[PDB]
Amino acid sequence: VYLDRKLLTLEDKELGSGNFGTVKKGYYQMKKVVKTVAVKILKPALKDELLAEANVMQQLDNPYIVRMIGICEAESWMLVMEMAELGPLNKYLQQNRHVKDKNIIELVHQVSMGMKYLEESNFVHRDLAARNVLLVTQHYAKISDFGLSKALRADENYYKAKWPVKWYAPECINYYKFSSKSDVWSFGVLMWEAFSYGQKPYRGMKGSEVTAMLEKGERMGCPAGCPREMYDLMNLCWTYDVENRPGFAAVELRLRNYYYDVVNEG
Amino acid sequence: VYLDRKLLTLEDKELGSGNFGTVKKGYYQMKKVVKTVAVKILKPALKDELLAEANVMQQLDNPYIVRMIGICEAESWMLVMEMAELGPLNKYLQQNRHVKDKNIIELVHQVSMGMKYLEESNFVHRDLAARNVLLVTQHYAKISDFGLSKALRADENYYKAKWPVKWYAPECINYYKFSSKSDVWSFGVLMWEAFSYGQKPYRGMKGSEVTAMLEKGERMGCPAGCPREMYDLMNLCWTYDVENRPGFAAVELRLRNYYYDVVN
Ligand SMILES: Cc1n[nH]c2cc(Nc3nc(NC4CC4)c4occc4n3)ccc12
Ligand SMILES: Cc1n[nH]c2cc(Nc3nc(NC4CC4)c4occc4n3)ccc12
Repeated sequence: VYLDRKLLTLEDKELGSGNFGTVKKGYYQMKKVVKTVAVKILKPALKDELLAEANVMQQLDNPYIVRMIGICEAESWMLVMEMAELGPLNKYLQQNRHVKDKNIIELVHQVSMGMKYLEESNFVHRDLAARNVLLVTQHYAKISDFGLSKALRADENYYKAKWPVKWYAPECINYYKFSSKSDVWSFGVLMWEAFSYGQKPYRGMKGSEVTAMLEKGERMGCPAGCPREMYDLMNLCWTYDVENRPGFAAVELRLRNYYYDVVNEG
Repeated sequence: VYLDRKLLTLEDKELGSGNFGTVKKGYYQMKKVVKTVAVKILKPALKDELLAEANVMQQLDNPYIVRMIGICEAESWMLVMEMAELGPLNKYLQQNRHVKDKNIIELVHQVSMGMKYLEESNFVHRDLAARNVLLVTQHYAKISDFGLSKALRADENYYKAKWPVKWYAPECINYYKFSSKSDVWSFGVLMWEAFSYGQKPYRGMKGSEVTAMLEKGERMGCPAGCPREMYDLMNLCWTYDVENRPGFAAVELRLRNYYYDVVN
């Protein structure tokens, strides 16, 4: 997967930014056509981190997960990925509030599908948020940003450790253990964010304030006009006890079963 | 607006046809000379359908837009326009592969100027394609077939709905929202055809196949010998998100500057 710089064509304008560098829009002269590509460009460990993300990606093959097109060594380092034409879900739901509840369920259910694959493949996302969910169409979501993501060992159930504490489960805070159940906590916080329309979780609260709230059995409320059955599920995602918290299999099922009704019985 | 049939002389051979009727070539006793005219002749609602086309035309005065001379209520209804001596760009370019890159740029830049006028006047062409661009000279093009064109209200940015999918933008296919931004998508499809020398876009594919190809982030490739910068510009037109897509002012500004350099 070492792409040819002659085929790649960049848009001299960014759609991303970060410690890594800039993410510019591009066009890659594919098999017979031209595929629009998102391209992470390195401005060290930044090259090891980008080779990590490139490895976590090359393995994962799922519709609801950003597919990678390949690496491209040229004037700089290029991580070539399948472009999500509409952008990050938090910034998209802020701008478009006419996005009906049904459209929102369909999108979070697509995240629960991609996450269920990540679970089955033995991968921890570790940064699963509204920001890191990008849109192909208004009705097609892909899970992005695999920089904190970790491939698990065959005999291992969890990983043991920058600090997205608002998306983090209590065992990540307290004991640094991350598993697919910790991503189920993040998914809860992500599900909240969408129904809120990109409103930031635990608005104004500091990291320890969030930790203290969750230890008191306190949770974020039901965003305005969110279907009760979705808030029901958020709190289920938000179970303090890791052993009793559902897996993505059971979460995606609850989203699938709800959606199946919603479209037909509504 | 109401032409004397005493001044209108019609030929036998047609320049086109449709459900509307025939497009006979004609001559019109004008000022002190004779103007060559293209005449749309009805074969019901089609009358108020062709009156809609005559109305869009009456309002538009720009060199790169097929001027209307007037109407004629004689044998059958006649819509009298200014003759495009060489005809449709696709057929012209299919039948002329000697036409150089500098020549095609100049013609698509001319389409882009007439389109910048139309955008500024708050009209949506809705049928922009190589076939609806007619050549007056191998160096003077005109936007025609204002059949699908609509005139937006002073407060609306778009229009909400024959259906040339292969030219339509995704927001049109999905939600039926035509605007000058949707005409930029079609403009990009026009720009492709012209460098393809009249080759039909997305050959063999059905409407849904095209739609699926677009959502997959795939676009038509670079036609053979097409200046890279003109291919870079098609992809700009071919922006999925309408908000991030260039307008006609932005499209003309890129063609004007390229051509400014290319000729000089
Ligand atoms: C309006 C707007 N802002 N940003 C955008 C980013 C995109 N598309 C996109 N962006 C990536 N990286 C960027 C940091 C997000 C991607 O990475 C993998 C796929 C992918 N697709 C589209 C629109 C916007
Ligand atoms: C060789 C050849 N074939 N067709 C031609 C059409 C023209 N000129 C023309 N044609 C119109 N309508 C035609 C259906 C396209 C026009 O409508 C308004 C103006 C106008 N000027 C010239 C040559 C040819």
